[PDB]
Amino acid sequence: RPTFYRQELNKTIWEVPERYQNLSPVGSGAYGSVCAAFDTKTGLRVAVKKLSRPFQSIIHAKRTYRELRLLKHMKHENVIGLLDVFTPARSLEEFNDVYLVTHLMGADLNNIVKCQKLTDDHVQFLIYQILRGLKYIHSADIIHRDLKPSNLAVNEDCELKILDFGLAVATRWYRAPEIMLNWMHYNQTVDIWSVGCIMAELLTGRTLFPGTDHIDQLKLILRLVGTPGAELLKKISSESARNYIQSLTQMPKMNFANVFIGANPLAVDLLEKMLVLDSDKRITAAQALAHAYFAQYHDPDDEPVADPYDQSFESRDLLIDEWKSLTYDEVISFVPPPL
Ligand SMILES: CN(C)c1cc(-c2ccncc2)c(-c2cccc3ccccc23)nn1
Ligand SMILES: Fc1ccc(-c2n[nH]cc2-c2ccncc2)cc1
Ligand SMILES: Fc1ccc(-c2n[nH]cc2-c2ccncc2)cc1
Repeated sequence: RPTFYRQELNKTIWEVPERYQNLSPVGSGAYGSVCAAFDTKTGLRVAVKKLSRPFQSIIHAKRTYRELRLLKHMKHENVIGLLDVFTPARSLEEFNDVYLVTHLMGADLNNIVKCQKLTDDHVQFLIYQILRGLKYIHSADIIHRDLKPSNLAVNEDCELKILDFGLAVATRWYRAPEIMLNWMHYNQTVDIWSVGCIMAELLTGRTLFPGTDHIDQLKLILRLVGTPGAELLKKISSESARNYIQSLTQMPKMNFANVFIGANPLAVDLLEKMLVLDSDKRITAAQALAHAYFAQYHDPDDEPVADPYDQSFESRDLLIDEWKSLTYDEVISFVPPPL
């Protein structure tokens, strides 16, 4: 067991191993707080996240377990992974805090773009990387569900990593129309919709669908891609949703070539394949990587898939101490990567 030291940064108490030095606050969210630090063992700048109230309830306890299990499984260049996970506790009985450590990333895509058009080479490279990560995540039967610029970490070398996947600027702006409609059987291509929205924004410098609420969001979407055709209407079970949808003034799909005129025609073609209303007809991450737009980056021998990921715990109804003990087990069993 390493030697820990304690300090207060903002209102939060940080108790970490002495290997981590020079902690300085970087951000805060509902799920936890983050500090930048220097890892003396590796010479790397790292980000350290202290989870907030991880075992306050069964809900929080299961979430904490879900997050740790997911992060321990993600091992890919374009997905955030773990360098370390620790707790100051020396036994299960005093286990109350969980800290996660990863490579410090400089900014998010939102901050990077702020707020102009990127060059076509940068769009190619950033989107390629999102898709490469997404192929990996999807191969493990994981749906991200909340892909947006603020969940994409990017360094000054344009290296990109997907953050907080499978843990489920307004989020609704990047959400698939079937999610606005509350379809309970949406699939992994909801993530491809989000990528299409991100890509459009990198090309134009403007949010593609800046909806003010869920109904407005769906309206803006249909304005561009058109109201649903016959084949898609057949797939909608809900009578109320069909009545609503069929009662909108019908609109044809816009010509993407004109909407995004000036962009690389290959980028336009790919956007057309990503922003398809019927999710069953959207391009997959694997297919997208093979699209001619990424000719300069695609290497089928270096776009790996993930090891199988067991999410059976999601259907379990356990006690708060049981989720806590499983989490403790996952902390103790952690093996750091080669480095
Ligand atoms: C913007 N969000 C939601 C972030 C951003 C970061 C982050 C990551 C790397 N560099 C800077 C900030 C982390 C985060 C921060 C610290 C450790 C983490 C460990 C695993 C996963 C995420 C971690 N968590 N959430
Ligand atoms: F964005 C959305 C989300 C949900 C709906 C919807 N599903 N079933 C019924 C409705 C609906 C919503 C508003 N007005 C009439 C009907 C309509 C639009
Ligand atoms: F207006 C719309 C917008 C999107 C959808 C949609 N696209 N892919 C799947 C669906 C869908 C939505 C509701 N129920 C089944 C399927 C259906 C109607």
